[PDB]
Amino acid sequence: KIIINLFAPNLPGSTKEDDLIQKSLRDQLVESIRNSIAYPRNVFFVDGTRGAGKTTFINSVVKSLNSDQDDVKVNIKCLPTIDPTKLPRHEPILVTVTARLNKMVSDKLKGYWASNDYRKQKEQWQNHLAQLQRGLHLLTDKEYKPEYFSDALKLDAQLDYSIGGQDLSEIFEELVKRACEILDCKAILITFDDIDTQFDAGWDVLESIRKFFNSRKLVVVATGDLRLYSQLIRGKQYENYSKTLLEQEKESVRLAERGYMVEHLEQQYLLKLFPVQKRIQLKTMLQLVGEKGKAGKEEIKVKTEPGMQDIDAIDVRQAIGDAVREGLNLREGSDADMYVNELLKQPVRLLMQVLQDFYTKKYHATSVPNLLRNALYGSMLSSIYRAGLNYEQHRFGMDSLCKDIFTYVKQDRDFNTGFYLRPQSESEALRNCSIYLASQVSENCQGSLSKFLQMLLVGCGSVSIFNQFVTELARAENDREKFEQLISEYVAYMSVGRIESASHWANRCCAVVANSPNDEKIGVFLGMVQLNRKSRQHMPGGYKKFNIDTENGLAKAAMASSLSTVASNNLMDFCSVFNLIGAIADISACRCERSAITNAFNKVIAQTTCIVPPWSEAAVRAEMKGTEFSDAITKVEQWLKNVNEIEIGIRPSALLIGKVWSRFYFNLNNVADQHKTRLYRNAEHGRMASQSNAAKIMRFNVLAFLHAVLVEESLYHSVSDREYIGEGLRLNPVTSVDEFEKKIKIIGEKLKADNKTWKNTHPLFFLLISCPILHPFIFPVGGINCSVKALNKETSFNKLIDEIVGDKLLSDEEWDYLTKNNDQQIFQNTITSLNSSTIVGASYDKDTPAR
Amino acid sequence: LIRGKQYENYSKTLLEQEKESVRLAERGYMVEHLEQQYLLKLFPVQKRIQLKTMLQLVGEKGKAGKEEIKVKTEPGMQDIDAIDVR
RNA sequence: GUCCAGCGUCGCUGGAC
Repeated sequence: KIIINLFAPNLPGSTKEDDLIQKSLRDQLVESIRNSIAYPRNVFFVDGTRGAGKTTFINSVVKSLNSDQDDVKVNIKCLPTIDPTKLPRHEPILVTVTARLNKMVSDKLKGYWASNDYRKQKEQWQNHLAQLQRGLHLLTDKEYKPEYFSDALKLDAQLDYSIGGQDLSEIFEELVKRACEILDCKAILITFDDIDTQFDAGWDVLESIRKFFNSRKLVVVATGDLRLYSQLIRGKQYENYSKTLLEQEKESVRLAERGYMVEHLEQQYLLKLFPVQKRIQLKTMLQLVGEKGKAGKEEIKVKTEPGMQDIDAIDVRQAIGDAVREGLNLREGSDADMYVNELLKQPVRLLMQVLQDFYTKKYHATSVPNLLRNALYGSMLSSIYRAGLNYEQHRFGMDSLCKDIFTYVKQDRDFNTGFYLRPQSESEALRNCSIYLASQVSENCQGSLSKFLQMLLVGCGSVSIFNQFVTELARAENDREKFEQLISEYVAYMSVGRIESASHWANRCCAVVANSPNDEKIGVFLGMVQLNRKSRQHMPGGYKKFNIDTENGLAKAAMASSLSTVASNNLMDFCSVFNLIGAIADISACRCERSAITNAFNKVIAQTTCIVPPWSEAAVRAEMKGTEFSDAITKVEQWLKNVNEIEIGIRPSALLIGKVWSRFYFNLNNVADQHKTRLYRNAEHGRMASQSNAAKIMRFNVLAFLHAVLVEESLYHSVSDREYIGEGLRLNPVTSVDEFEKKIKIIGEKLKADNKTWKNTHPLFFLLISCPILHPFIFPVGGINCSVKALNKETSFNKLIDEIVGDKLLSDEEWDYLTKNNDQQIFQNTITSLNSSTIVGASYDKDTPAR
Repeated sequence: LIRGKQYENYSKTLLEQEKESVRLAERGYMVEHLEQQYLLKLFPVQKRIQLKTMLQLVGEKGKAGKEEIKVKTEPGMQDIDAIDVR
């Protein structure tokens, strides 16, 4: 039972408290040390990596042994911590230890009160030091000398050594025995430090430990990394061979036992120095408590608000869940447990700092993700700098975010799920940067619609489209130089990371995917259809060129804003769904009066020309060759009026867009293949399921998009806390509007019983479903199925769509005419041209097959 | 400079034997790990300052750069006559 | 509508009456 606060009078950095939280670990370590000297190989290890707070722990046990209350006769006296790296080179460790040991004894010798005792010990203690210095010459010599033999036979006076000779190990052994008598203790503790700076500084430490610190009165604790300590031993074993033998016997079979013999020698060496039962590892707070369904052996309590009682504080696991869930607009479950699971594996020193920063600013501030990014920026700037992301403190924006998303997935080399930002990588340098990225997407996209579509259309989509062309060109693993160069051209072509318009990104996205024709070379691609620009010679039915001038009213304003002219070796005309999302994302950010949206609306409806990407054949020859709208404008201006109220309450999350596009990509991909096989000479006007048309494929792409946002928003968008879908299964519309009508009706009933509307909760779908631009696309002249079994499903669907928007969209005269089977009126809200437009590559002369 | 100094600590005799692709790549990461830790420990990340080049000072013709520089092409040339570096 | 002309491995595009 322990509680840790965040507000303290000293304003302590990182809020580590006093002696941290590892009291149970420390007391177990202290007892083992104390029990180890109850004899009537004291080498310990403290595992750690990447500065995980090892130095604080070793100091903590020092203050718990040099500040004892003299409770028990057995006592520990700790020398000051020795740092091999900072130690001056060409100085034996035994000399440094004795020098530091001298200060403790000499100061305690000065502290006596009995004059007779002080004079007796000083004479004897000073005698042992004079004995050691005589033998210190024997420790660092390059040659023997025959006059050292006389000193080897010099028998000790007033001292009895069981073995003759010099035996410098014995001289130090009797020196430490006296030092304990003066200090009245029973054991001496020597604390070493890391060697992560100087790799080879530890070889003198290892040799000294096994040579001179092997006795009963001495106990040594050493911290470090066993990788660093193992390559030293293995390397020094190879330097112990005859050099000539290593040049003659290298027949690859004699060498087989050369490597084996070194490892066997090295493995036994490590066990002798550091026994396995004397190794201690620090525990992160996750393995103490936090895993669901298990009662952890310890409980950690955290108080956030200033000055609460030690009884009403919140649990550590929930001290972060409330921060993460609402700081990233997550709700609960497998989506938010992963983020809080990874954060609990981090060192206790680091996490308590960011918790202190977030909670301190939260209480004083009374955007929440803005407080989560700033708190995390000042605690994980190391990994951002190492990972090559944008470590700028300020100068932020959406354009700079697109590269961050793209430059992160490339390092993770996983393009399928890169735009999920879920920390599943196997490197600790990247698992701490996804959290920072997931915080920025929440902050930037919270409370806007244009800022939501732009990041989805540009940042989120580029990781998926590029995966369709990596497999073909510049295979990754075969050659890194060409693969890395292709990415540089790709990111600089469509200007990922510095955008001029989301619509402009659509005018260039069409060309990038147009360069992958299938076997049949039909003019249909993923999310678009290729339209003829020149009239053909023969027309089997009522087919003709597009003739944009046929359309009128707002329907014409929906065609001009959906056409792109790719300038290949021969001019190509396209109609794409991606241009619509770009068109919406542009006008949705004017936020001004009518006068501004007279030009803002005008600029969206303009002919644009884009160049084939450089990584294509026609990159060189293409260069050589190369007021009725006032009513429509008025219709749009009302939409901007009631967007802003809904616009404020939107709160997207990182996982929401990841699931919006994943369903959007799969559904839109699955539309093209079904609608490309079934198209015949008399297949116009539809009226069944097999018959298809240019309008039908066009209308069905956007309907395949609104279904994607509808399903995911009610399940992941954070305004609500429950799913209004039920406990069934869900699919996507592929040829029928059935699945887009069944789901919307269920929400209409299961939500009406709870006394709520479509804008207080589940707001985003309401804005998309009700917009003047997309309205003509939903119900065109030739894309309506006409069958008695399925007319009612679409007829009921018209009212359901009308119910959500709350306004009439199709007059009964026009609605009947579209569904009339019979074969001069004017339409200003629906299109009449794509009913019989010409499709590129139509090579199916057979007609509709009966049965 | 640092990475060159870290290789010196490895015993020379160790580097002729055990030259296998798997072994060479094992120490190649470890040295680069000591490279970044030592460098980050010495100079903290939250204090390094990158000096802006001529581009960020000026910026693009249509974009906005947070400075303004004018040059001289005449002795005693009036400051009004000075023109942008572009 | 027919013609001239142009690009691609017939398909596609440009111009005029």
